[PDB]
Amino acid sequence: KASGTLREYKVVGRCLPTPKCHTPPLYRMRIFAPNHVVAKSRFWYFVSQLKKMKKSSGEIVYCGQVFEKSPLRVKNFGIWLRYDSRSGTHNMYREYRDLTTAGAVTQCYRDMGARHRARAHSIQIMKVEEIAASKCRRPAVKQFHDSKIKFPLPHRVLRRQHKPRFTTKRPNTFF
Amino acid sequence: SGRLWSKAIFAGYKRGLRNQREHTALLKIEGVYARDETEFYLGKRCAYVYKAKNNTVTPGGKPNKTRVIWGKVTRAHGNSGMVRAKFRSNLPAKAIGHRIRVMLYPSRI
Amino acid sequence: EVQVLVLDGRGHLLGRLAAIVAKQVLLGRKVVVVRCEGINISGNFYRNKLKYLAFLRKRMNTNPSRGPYHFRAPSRIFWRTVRGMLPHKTKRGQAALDRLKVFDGIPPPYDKKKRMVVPAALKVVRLKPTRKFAYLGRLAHEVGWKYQAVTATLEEKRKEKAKIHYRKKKQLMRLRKQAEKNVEKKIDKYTEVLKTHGLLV
Amino acid sequence: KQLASGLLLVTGPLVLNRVPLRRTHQKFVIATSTKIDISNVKIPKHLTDAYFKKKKLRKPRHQEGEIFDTEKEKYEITEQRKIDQKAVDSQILPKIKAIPQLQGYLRSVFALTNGIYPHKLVF
Amino acid sequence: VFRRFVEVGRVAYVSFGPHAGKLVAIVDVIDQNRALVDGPCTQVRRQAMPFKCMQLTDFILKFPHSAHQKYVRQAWQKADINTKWAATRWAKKIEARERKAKMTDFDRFKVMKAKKMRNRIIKNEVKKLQKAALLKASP
RNA sequence: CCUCGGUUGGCCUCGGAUAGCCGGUCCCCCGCCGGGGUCCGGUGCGGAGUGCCCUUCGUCCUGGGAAACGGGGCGCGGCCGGAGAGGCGGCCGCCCCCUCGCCCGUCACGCACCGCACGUUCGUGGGGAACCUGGCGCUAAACCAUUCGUAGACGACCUGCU
RNA sequence: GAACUGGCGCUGCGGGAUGAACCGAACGCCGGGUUAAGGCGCCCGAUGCCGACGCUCAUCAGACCCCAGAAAAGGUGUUGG
RNA sequence: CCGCGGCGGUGCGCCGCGACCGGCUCCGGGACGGCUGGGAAGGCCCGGCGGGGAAGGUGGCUCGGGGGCCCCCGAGUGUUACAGCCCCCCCGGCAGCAGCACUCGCCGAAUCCCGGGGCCGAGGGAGCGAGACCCGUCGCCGCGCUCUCCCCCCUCCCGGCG
Ligand SMILES: [Mg+2]
Ligand SMILES: [Mg+2]
Ligand SMILES: [Mg+2]
Ligand SMILES: [Mg+2]
Ligand SMILES: [Mg+2]
Ligand SMILES: [Mg+2]
Ligand SMILES: [Mg+2]
Ligand SMILES: [Mg+2]
Ligand SMILES: [Mg+2]
Ligand SMILES: [Mg+2]
Repeated sequence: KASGTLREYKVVGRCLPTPKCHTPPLYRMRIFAPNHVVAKSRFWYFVSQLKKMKKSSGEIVYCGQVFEKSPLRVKNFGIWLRYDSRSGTHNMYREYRDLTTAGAVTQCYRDMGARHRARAHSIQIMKVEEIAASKCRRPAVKQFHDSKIKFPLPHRVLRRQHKPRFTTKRPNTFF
Repeated sequence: SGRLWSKAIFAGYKRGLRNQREHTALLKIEGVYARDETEFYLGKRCAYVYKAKNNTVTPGGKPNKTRVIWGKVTRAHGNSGMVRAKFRSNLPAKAIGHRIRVMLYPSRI
Repeated sequence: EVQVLVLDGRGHLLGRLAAIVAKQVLLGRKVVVVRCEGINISGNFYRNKLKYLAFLRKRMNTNPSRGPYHFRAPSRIFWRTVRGMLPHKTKRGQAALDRLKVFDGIPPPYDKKKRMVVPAALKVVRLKPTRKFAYLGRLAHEVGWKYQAVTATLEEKRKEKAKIHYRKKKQLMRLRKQAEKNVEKKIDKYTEVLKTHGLLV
Repeated sequence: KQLASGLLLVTGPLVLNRVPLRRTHQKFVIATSTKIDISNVKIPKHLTDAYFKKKKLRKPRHQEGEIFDTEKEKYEITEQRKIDQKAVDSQILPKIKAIPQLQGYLRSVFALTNGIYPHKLVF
Repeated sequence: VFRRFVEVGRVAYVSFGPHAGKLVAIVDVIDQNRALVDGPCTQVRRQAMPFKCMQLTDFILKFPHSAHQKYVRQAWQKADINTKWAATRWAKKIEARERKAKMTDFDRFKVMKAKKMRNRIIKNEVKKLQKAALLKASP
C-alpha cells in the first residue's frame, strides 16, 4: 500500500448466501486507504485474517467514504496499531492532533515511517478514537493543551533563495 | 534608440545524458525563472546574430559582416524559464553561452 | 549581466556557492569571487581539516611532481572546487574556467564596487544554527597557506577606508534628506504622482 | 480604422513623430491599454488598401539592363497624401492635446533598459 | 526581542498560498506547524493553515480559543482591523508595491518625466547646501 | 587597406548580526572633526538591489515653471588622494561661450522612402603591415667566433680582450 | 551437476558512472507529441517547488535491485514504544 | 509585332512576411449539470424553552510578585458569572450547496462554448450530365433563401430638404 492523503472508508461485506445460511452475517470495518479500490482490497485482507472468508467467497455490499464529523475543531486522536519490524512484531499506541481522523492516520503513517522505518504494508491499524485532552498520554500532545498557549517563531529561514538568486543584501531572520 | 528585443543565452541543445538533438535549442531568457512566466515568449521570434569575414547583403541596408540565423520559440522547457526554441539551421556549437535575441515579433498582445 | 559579477565569499558554503557559480559561468557571465578566506564549510573544523589532509596524501608515488596539485590558498581551494563542477577537459569547460576569477581578500580593482551575496549558499539560511562549521581561511592557514596574517592586516586596512566612504555616504544622504525637507512646495506635485504609482509610499 | 485586407490603418500625428497615414500588420505591433476616444472623426472614404498599395514603374520596354534606371529612386509624396494627412490630423490633434503630456509620450520611442523585462511589463 | 508571539487571536498575514495577501486571525494551535486560522471579514473561511505561510502582525484580538465564527467576526468588527491595518505603514507599503506592478506604459513615461524633475530640483539644490557648508575656516 | 569578433545604459565599496538589526538626535570624552550613554523613529527591511540613477526623435516660433551661484570645453596651469593587482579618482586658478539645454505648454517643419529582417550602443573596438603629416626626442645590445676552467659527454655554465 | 521460464550467444537503444546476462524496451529514413525503467545541486536534459512530516552529527557519517564490502555483542547519544 | 490586357495551367533568380482552411498535439479561460449520509461540516436568524456535562477554567473569588489602601502577572477555585466549549433538543427558520469566502470528493448521453503555442499540407481527371466545350466551385453530410403573403427596424441612386 502506497499513500497520498488518506481517506477513511467504511466497508460492509458478507459472504454470498450459501444454501446453508441464506442470510449470512454482515461485516463492517473502517479502512483507511487512498481510494475505494484500495479500501475494498484492504477490507478482504483484514476480514480473511479475521474470519474464514475470501473475496471469492464474499462480496462488498457498501463502500463509501466517511466524511469527518467535525473537521473544524482541533482534537486529539489515539491510534492503537501493530506493526512488524526487522525483528518480531509489536503492538503500539500513539497520539496525534489533527482536524480530520484520516489526517491523523496519515500523520501516523508518516510518523511511523519516519521513526521506526515501517513501510505502510507492515502497519495494521486496529483502533482509532477521539481522546479527551485529560486522558492523553503522550507529552508531545499534552504540551498543546493550554488556553493561553504562547510561542514566537524564532528562526524564519529564507525560503525564496532563488527569487532573487543574486542580491546585495544578506537576509534577516528575526521578525 | 532602443534595445527592442529580449536578451537570452544559448544554453545548449536538447539532450539526454548521452544523446543530444541539435535541431532544438534551449534558451535562458534573463528575467524569467519559472514556467508560468514563459507564456509571453512562447511564439516570439528568436535571432542569433554573429559576424564573419566576408560581407553579406543586409536587407534595408548596405552589405556588412553581420549574419543572422533565424528561429522561433516553441514551448517551455522545465519548471524554470529556460524555454526551448527551433532555428532554420541548427545553431553552431560555438554559440553556447552567447547572446540570442528574442525579437518581440508576432505579439499576442 | 554584461558587467562582471562580484561575489562576497564571506558567510558562504563552499559547495553551495560553487555549484551556483559553475552554472553561472557556463553561460558566459564572467564572475569574480572575492574574500575567499570567508567561505565556510559545513561540519566541525577538525573533520574538514582531515578531509583536506586526506587530499594531501593523494599523490603519485612514482613522481609526485606530476601528481595532484594541492593548492593551499583559499582562492585556489575554492577555484579547484569549481574546477570539479565544470567540464575542464573540454573546450567549453576551459573557456568557462577563464571567465572565473578568485581572490583572497579584495584586491583594489574590486573593493570600489558593490559586492553581491547569493542567498542559496549562505550559511545563515542553509545550516541549522546548532551545527558546527569551519572557515576556509583558517583551514587554509593550517594546511600550508602563508598569507593568513598579511591578508587579515590588509583586509583590516581596507575596512577602515570603507568606513570613511560610508560616513561620507551617510553625510551626503542626510544632506539629501534635509534637502527634500527644504524644497517641499516645488516638489509636492512631483512627489504625489510618484505616490499614485507606488514609488515612495 | 482597420482596413479590409486586415492591415491596420494607423497614423502618427505627423507633426509629432514623423509617421504618416500608413498601414501596419496587426501581429507586429504592441497594443497598449491607453486609448483616446476618436469617435466622431471623419476618415475619408478613399483610404482603401489600394490607396496605400506600392506603385511600381520598371520595367517598360527595357530587356537588356545596361543604362540603369536612375530615375524614380525617389518616391515622391503625392500632394493627395499631404491633404489627407492634414485632413485626418486636423481633427485628431486638438483631441490628443486634451489628455496631458500625451505628445511627449507619443514623441518618445519605446525601448528596453537593462532592468525591466517585457513579460513583467503591463502595457 | 520577540516583540510579537503566536497567541490565540493573533492576526497574521498570509504571504503565500491559496489565500496569499489576505489577513487572518488564528483560533487555535496544532502540532507546532499548523494553526486553526479564520478570518471572517477578510473573506477567508475557517481552516487549518501552516505556520510557514503567515506573517505575524502586532494586532491582537481577545476571544476564547476555539471560539465559534460569530465571536471572531464581532471581535473583528469592534476595534476593526481593516482600518488600523490598511493605513498601517506595512499595508500601504505592499499596496503601493502593487500599484508599481499595475503601472502602464503611459504611466511609466509620466513617472520617468516626473522623476527627472524630482531629482533635478534635489540635485541642483544639494549643491547649494554643500557650498553653504564650505564656509568653515575656523580654528 | 588585411584580420578578430564580442556587446546592444550605469550603480563610485560600511562593517556585519540573525534568539536581532537600520537610521536620527541631546549630554560625556579622543588631539573643531570622531567615541560612548540617554532620547526618537523603521523593522516582512521603503534611507527598500522586489532597489537606485539616467533616459535619445531633432529642431523652429512661443509662454509658464527650475535655476542664475550653471553647464559643457581630450582648452590650459597647478594641487590632493589611492601600492594588495595604486594604471584610478577628486579638487583649485585662468581662458570661449549662452542663458541653450531639465518639466509643462504654444507653433510648424524634417524623404512621410508608401507593412516587413542583420535596425539601436559600447566604438574614434582589439590586432597586422603601410603613406602622408607636424613637434619633441635616443644613438644599443645579444649571439657566433676567440680566450678562460671556479664548468663540462655535446650543448650549457663561470670568465678576459687599446 | 539438474528442473521451469526468460535472456545472452545472434541484440542495437534508454537507465544502472563503468559492464555479454539486471530494469525498461527490442531497431527501416525522418518531423511533432507522450512515456517506460530511471532521474531533476553542478559535471548533466530536468524540482531556480516559498514541497509535506519526522529521524540523524559520525576525530573511518550516509547515499538506491543484480552490486561490488560486514557479524556476534554492546552505548545513561538521541527518538518512539 | 506591340499592350506593364484578360482568362487557363506552369513558374518565382535569391531572401522573406502574412492570411484563412484542414490533420496532429500541448495548454489556457468561461459557463452548465448529476451523485453522495437525496453530501459532511459550515453561515445568518443576539435561536429561541431548556436539560445535561466537563475543562486546554470566564468572571468572581484565595496566596504570592510589581505600577499611585488604588491598577497589571503567576499559582489553587469551579460550572456562567463581567467569557466561552460539547451533547440532547420539543422543534428549528433562511440563504447557499461539493460555494466567483479556494475546508474535504467522484463524475459528464448527468457537457458545452471560446482562445493561444508548436509540427504538418501527403495525395491530384471526384463531370452517369450537358451529349460536358473557360477550369468538374463535385460526392456524402449539415444548413440558408426563392418560385406564398404580410408586417417591423436601420437604410438608399434618395425627391425637394429646415
Ligand atoms: Mg537480451
Ligand atoms: Mg558461437
Ligand atoms: Mg533470438
Ligand atoms: Mg546504457
Ligand atoms: Mg554502479
Ligand atoms: Mg522523436
Ligand atoms: Mg545522473
Ligand atoms: Mg541543468
Ligand atoms: Mg456545479
Ligand atoms: Mg498534392
